[PDB]
Amino acid sequence: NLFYLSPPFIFRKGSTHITFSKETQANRKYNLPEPLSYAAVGGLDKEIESLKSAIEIPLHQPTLFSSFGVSPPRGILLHGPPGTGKTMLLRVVANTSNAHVLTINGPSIVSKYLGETEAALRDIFNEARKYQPSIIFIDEIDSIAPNRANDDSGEVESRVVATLLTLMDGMGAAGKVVVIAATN
Amino acid sequence: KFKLPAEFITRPHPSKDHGKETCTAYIHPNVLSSLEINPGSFCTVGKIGENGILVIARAGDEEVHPVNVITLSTTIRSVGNLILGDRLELKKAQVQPPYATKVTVGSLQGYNILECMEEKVIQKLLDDSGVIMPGMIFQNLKTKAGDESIDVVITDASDD
Ligand SMILES: Nc1ncnc2c1ncn2[C@@H]1O[C@H](COP(=O)(O)OP(=O)(O)OP(O)(O)=S)[C@@H](O)[C@H]1O
Repeated sequence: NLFYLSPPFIFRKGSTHITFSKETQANRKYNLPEPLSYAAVGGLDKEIESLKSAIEIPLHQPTLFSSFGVSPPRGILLHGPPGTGKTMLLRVVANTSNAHVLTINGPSIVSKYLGETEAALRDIFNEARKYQPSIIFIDEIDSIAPNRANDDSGEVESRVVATLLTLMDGMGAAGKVVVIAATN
Repeated sequence: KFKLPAEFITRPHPSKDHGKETCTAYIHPNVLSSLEINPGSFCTVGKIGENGILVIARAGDEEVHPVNVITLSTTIRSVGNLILGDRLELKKAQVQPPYATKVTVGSLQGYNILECMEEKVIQKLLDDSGVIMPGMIFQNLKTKAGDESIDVVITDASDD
């Protein structure tokens, strides 16, 4: 029983009492990490649909830009007031779109100091392209790439740009990712 | 111990482009030895992070050519939009491209290729090229009149 997510059992035909049920989910006492769905984040319909368009175009129909040739919209910035549901929407895109999700960028990174973090970051975007259509989320893009008010910078802002300039490759070849930022 | 440069520098190929030297980008022989690359062999040339392009390895003069410099005939630089000073990434190829069965050949300005130039000279250029990917250009082509410059781009090639 140790470390099992839910109590497992071995099926053996004939000896088991199979029973039907109308229940759409498993026994609540299993305390399962239940999926997250658009039936929960509803209340932002039009932007949900626009998000679905922004997942259609780079995942399903990258080929349909090789014709018409023009550079595709392969960077998304989902901004809004704090607590409005941005992180929940990003989470529903992650679980209800069947792309491979490249790991969350986050405010945290090895050292949080220039030079050291520059390679540790590029690795996340190097992981992109190789996998079948993916989605790399860069949530809290104000904490990873701040404004550079007068001189506040490591190197991270220009490092993000220089890497995004290669992440934007696609739809001629390696059109297998889109980046979604979130911000307050 | 000789150190192989990570990135090579594109530069003109003083030799003409009309010859059999379309994809035979001369490479400094020291690099050819240091990378287990045989003469007259195919290898991948491309800008950092980009998908590779096919070139044929031919040995050049040690004294004239510095180590970094890689010389490309102006027909193949136009394949992958290789402008001068574009840093490259030499790697060893492993698959020989199969032969060709059909090629659709384009032009700069839509001039009737049948009416302006002979098929024989075009076939000569194409055969002497050897390996043809879609995207090069054959420039400074003398026409029947001898006073017209029409450049042979190649739109596509299909294998049946
Ligand atoms: N349908 C809904 N629409 C919006 N918010 C909802 C909804 N249902 C529940 N909430 C909750 O509202 C909270 C919104 O939090 P977040 O999505 O993290 O806020 P946010 O917009 O991402 O703000 P931050 O500052 O950027 S972390 C979550 O706990 C949601 O589960």
